[PDB]
Amino acid sequence: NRLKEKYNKEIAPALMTKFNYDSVMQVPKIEKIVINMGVGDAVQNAKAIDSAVEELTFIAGQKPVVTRAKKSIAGFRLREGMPIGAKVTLRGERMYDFLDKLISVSLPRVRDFRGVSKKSFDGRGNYTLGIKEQLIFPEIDYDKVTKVRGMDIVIVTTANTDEEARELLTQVGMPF
Amino acid sequence: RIAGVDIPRDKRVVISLTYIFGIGRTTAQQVLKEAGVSEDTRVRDLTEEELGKIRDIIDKLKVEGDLRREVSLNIKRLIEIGSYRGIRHRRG
Amino acid sequence: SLKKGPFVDGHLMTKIEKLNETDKKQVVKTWSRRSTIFPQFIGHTIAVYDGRKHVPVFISEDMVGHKLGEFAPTRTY
Amino acid sequence: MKAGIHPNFKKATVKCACGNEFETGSVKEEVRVEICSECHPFYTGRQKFASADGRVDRFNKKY
RNA sequence: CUUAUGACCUGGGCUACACACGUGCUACAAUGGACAGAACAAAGGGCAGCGAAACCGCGAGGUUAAGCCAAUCCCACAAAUCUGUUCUCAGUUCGGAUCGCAGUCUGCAACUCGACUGCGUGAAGCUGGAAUCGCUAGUAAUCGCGGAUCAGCAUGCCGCG
Repeated sequence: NRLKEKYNKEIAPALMTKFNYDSVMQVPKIEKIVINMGVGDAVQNAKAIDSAVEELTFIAGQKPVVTRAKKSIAGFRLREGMPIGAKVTLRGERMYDFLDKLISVSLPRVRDFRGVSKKSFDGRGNYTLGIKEQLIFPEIDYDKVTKVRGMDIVIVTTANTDEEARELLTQVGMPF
Repeated sequence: RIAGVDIPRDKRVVISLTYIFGIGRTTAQQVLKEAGVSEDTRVRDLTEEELGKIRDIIDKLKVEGDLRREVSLNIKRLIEIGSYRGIRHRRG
Repeated sequence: SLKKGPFVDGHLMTKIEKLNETDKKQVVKTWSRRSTIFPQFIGHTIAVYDGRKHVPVFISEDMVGHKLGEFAPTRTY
Repeated sequence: MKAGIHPNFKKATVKCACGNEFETGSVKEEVRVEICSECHPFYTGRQKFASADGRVDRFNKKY
């Protein structure tokens, strides 16, 4: 645990009293966290698809999916059905553990981390983190790390507005 | 790592510390003298005591994290203030 | 100059003192590109003779660490 | 959770050089770290070193 | 030509480069790189000039100042080299150019405009096309030393070992 109790006992009641909601479960909730790779180099490196798949299994036990091109493109030498990137959907204790690991290690481990972007909101109440380093937190085995292709994290919340999502994230510990 | 950047494991500490920007020959040797490691040791073969010693020494001293920003600030200042020197900088 | 003190022309310093004793005013023309910029130069839109014309330049705070020639180019292209 | 397709999740005690201990379900039984949340200066509020070195220039008129 | 093709002064240019070519210096490394110890020099200069020694500073150098109009004293403890420690075949503990900052010599002032020092990095570059250059003995190659021009400026010049 270490996050579920903290949430239910500090974020939900405080945020509910702050926003004057008419019900208990009207408080916005973090539904899921989607991690996308999107490596497009597979055209030139067929084995690159294997990369970020063995790394994602260690980042989170949930094995990623080998997403395939839904449309072909000549500018990128693409054909429909060819593998591109990777997808992972964390729902349950997995997303809580991922948030804990992130907040505890990844952000403080970054060398020049200061005032994470505030405009990363999608305008509806969802947050996205743009990672450009492949070795952010310890489960990536710096020694075995060869490529530095970062990651793309998508935080999804039931928030109907961006202000309440910002408040929820700040109270959770997102160092804006 | 000590300064957030990996260092060669099969090299001496003196030169392993030089791979950190801002920490060159003199700075690395001074840090090693302050830590009392004799400057002839492998970095893959060390203990928590002398590791944390160098860690805190670096945290107290300047680091690439600060130098990268200070140099950029100075460059942008001398470029914005006119400074035919800064004009040459912008020209490259 | 390392410890002998900063560098400035006597006539230019006297002009700047006369102009600052009451209020900063019209450009202070001078041919002394050698002069180094001081905090007193702030606010005074000094002019520098680049060889054929005077270029008025507004000296801000951060200009103290440079010379007038750094803001008065000479070569043409 | 599929059978065998995923590695075994294990509760581990994330450690820090400063002594802070954090617990998260991870593949590794233990995770050694150097800079935790509180260890990183940004989480320490106004960091002392940064708040001290962040002053603007004064033209160096000391001499 | 001449109240200007002459003369005075501030500043600029003589030092700009998508360029090409002569001459020279430095590099691409294991006959090597960095650190500890040790020896030998030959010629030339010194009066607003040369400046022992001491102190300060990693440093370039600064302060007090002996001595010398010189076979006296100084410039001025030559380096290559040798005996050790250390690294290991890599765009590297190679090279230090370009580079940001902080300083030193001088001079009213090194900003167009010197050199040198420390800090942190470090590319071009891993031997280089036709073709071409010098060298028959203390010659080739190569390591240092001193003077001219000089307030302060040499990879060039003159010579020496």
